[PDB]
Amino acid sequence: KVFERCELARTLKRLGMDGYRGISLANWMCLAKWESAYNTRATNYNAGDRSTDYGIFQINSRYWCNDGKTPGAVNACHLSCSALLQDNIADAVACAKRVVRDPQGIRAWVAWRNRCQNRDVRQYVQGCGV
Repeated sequence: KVFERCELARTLKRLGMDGYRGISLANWMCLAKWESAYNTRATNYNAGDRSTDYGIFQINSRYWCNDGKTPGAVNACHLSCSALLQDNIADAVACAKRVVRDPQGIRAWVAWRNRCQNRDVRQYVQGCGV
């Protein structure tokens, strides 16, 4: 599923993402936009370390989910990576929450640092009613 902007903003809000661990909804929207263009089916194989990034937040299989094919990987969200490819983003959100509970917080995603950190992200939630 490819979400439309405000649809996703409200979906994330209903799931408890607004201000989760101090992260605003606009920050989450900026992350999803640059990671997958709001596409729950997005996937990216990293030939270098044999890991794969899954879903709307492009969560990596080396540390966060299990796909059974990443060498020496762990599964911190304790989810099959398949759960990160569903149209319903509840599981993906639970995992994204797990990621940010760690030291780096939202900075875990290099994309957020590259295109969301110290940026004006107002536009992501404007007019969405969140």
